[PDB]
Amino acid sequence: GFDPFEWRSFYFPGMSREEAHKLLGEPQVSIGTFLMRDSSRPGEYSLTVREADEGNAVCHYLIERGEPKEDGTAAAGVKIANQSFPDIPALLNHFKMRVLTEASLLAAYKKPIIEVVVGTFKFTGERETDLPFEQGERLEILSKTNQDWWEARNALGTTGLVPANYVQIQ
Repeated sequence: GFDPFEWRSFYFPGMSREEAHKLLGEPQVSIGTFLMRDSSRPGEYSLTVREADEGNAVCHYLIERGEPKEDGTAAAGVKIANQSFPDIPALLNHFKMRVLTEASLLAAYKKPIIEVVVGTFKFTGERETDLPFEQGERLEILSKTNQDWWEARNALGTTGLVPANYVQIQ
């Protein structure tokens, strides 16, 4: 289960092919899990999908944006395969029931959690990549980026850097 209009949630700005291939290759990830990210073709997006456990395990799809209709009445269409779709919701829904190479879109990728912390001090942040949080607030750590700063996710799903020392591991 996934909602093809929350697609903006399964999009990971900044993640490379290789990153996604590594995240989706992990062995506890199930068939039909997928995410979206910047394609390495300038300007485009790609879909990365865990499609089998033996043989080729992860597939990558280029999604090509059309030009919008001059009219000014457009919304550029999106293309994957030879299959065109007036947008992304529709594209993503089509592949719930049809196969990509060996599988079908089933659940959106979430990074798994390696710590539950509760924050011991309000953090307001200094960089746009930081995650602000209140003293007492519960957060899921997903990655220990360096010694003093870790990647965290909050109840609403937003991610960024918190200071290790402003949080208390459970």
